[PDB]
Amino acid sequence: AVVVKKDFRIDLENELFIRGEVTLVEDQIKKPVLVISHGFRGYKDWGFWPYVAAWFAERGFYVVHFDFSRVGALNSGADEASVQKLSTVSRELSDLDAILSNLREHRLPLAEQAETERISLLGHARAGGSNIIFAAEHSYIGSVIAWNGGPPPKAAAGNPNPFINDDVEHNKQRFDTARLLASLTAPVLIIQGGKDREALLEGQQLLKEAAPNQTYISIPDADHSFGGEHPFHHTTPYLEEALEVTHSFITKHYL
Repeated sequence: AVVVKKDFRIDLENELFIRGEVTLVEDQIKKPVLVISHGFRGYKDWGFWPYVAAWFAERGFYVVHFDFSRVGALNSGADEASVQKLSTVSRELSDLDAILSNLREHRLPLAEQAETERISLLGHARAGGSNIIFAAEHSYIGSVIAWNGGPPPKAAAGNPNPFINDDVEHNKQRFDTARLLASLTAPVLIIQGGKDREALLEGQQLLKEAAPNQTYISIPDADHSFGGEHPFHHTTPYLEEALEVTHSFITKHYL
């Protein structure tokens, strides 16, 4: 019944780093892994993430959630250009490869309790898209769930961030989650709340039309955070729905 939380830090090139936590209920058996990715404006202690990590730990998962390295750079006093360059989708994918590599090499806390043959991803908002990319590109990711994201990462037209513009420009095919979802044979679930941006709803419709093989769940009255914005004093019906549906999807491998 006791949820334990273990901090870790992965040191990257230069002075970049990822701070994260392993969350689990200890016992004798190896537990399926859920790796969680926060959205563009998020961080591992934001909003619903502490609750969500503990929620999956109470249901028998070895949970990893973490600050993308742009977060650590910002908290370290990096200048605007530095944080901007670290804010690309390519950088998210690199950060994820570091997280997954440390996990799969059994370097994270309490590694003997992780079943790395059963790894799933959960990504929010823009990390919904990056997680689909990562899942499609790595055979060892067994399923992926996107919350209020999933459509291809966009540069708007010309973003305030020129590094994001160059990234999108040079990865048009690589980041095309419509193609990726259509050919990915592993189960993908996208959950979208109906009170989100109109452009995102249109993108989700296009994605569903491109990959009718995957699984799509609408929560019509839910907003971009399922109501779980900061600080998290209590859960909401929308977040509880998203969690139960996601849990059912991971464990059943289908709905």
